[PDB]
Amino acid sequence: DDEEETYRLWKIRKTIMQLCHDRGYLVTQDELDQTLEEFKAQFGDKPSEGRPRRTDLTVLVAHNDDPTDQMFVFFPEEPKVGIKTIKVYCQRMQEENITRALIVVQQGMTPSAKQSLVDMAPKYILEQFLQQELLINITEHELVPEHVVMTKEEVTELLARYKLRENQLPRIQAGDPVARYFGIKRGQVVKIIRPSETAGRYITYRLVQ
DNA sequence: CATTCGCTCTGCTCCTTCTCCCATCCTCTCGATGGCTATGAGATCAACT
Repeated sequence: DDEEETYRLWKIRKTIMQLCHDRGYLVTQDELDQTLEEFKAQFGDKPSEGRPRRTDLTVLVAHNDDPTDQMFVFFPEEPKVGIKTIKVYCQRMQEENITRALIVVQQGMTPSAKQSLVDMAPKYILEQFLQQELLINITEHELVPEHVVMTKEEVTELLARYKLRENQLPRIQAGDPVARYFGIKRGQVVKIIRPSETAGRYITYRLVQ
């Protein structure tokens, strides 16, 4: 029971570190490859005993390109997170001056909390993940090809090369599992590199909608 | 002043409802559809002078 919850927490942490590394936040190799017994050593083996508390699991990371661009990962203790908890995180983000955070929720989020993530979105970007959808890194699955988020300059070069408008690219939904993983917003473009049985390799581009 | 209570507002199911669609081309035969009589008033303007 605690042997199950500690395994879940470890897997979720591993996936979150992989996600942060793929978003380009500075993540050490040691924490990226931390084993289950090392997790038990650092945080504990009886989360029902409060060892760890899920408040202990919180992560803070900084971007490789700018040490002031920082992101939290929060693991709320309550199963169904309400607006009180979002307000607590908003306060903590305001005082630490952190604009991005991921909120990992065990069972869900209340309608009011969902709307509160929308209504603060320009200044503080809060994202919801279920813990279930973090128990496996979907980008390691064999059906999912390599996704690379493009820079604005690279999109301008793309559109200038093929002489096309953004609306002529094929789309990806902002709610797509992989778009959510990379955290890409409307109007960004993701380069996709996939093998092909007739050319050898093929690149395609999707505009987020 | 820490509840506590009551009241408004989503949003998640489970119906009922309703609207849409159902291979291509070609030949033949057969049935069915298949619509007053007549006398008056009376307005028009084509057309004679």
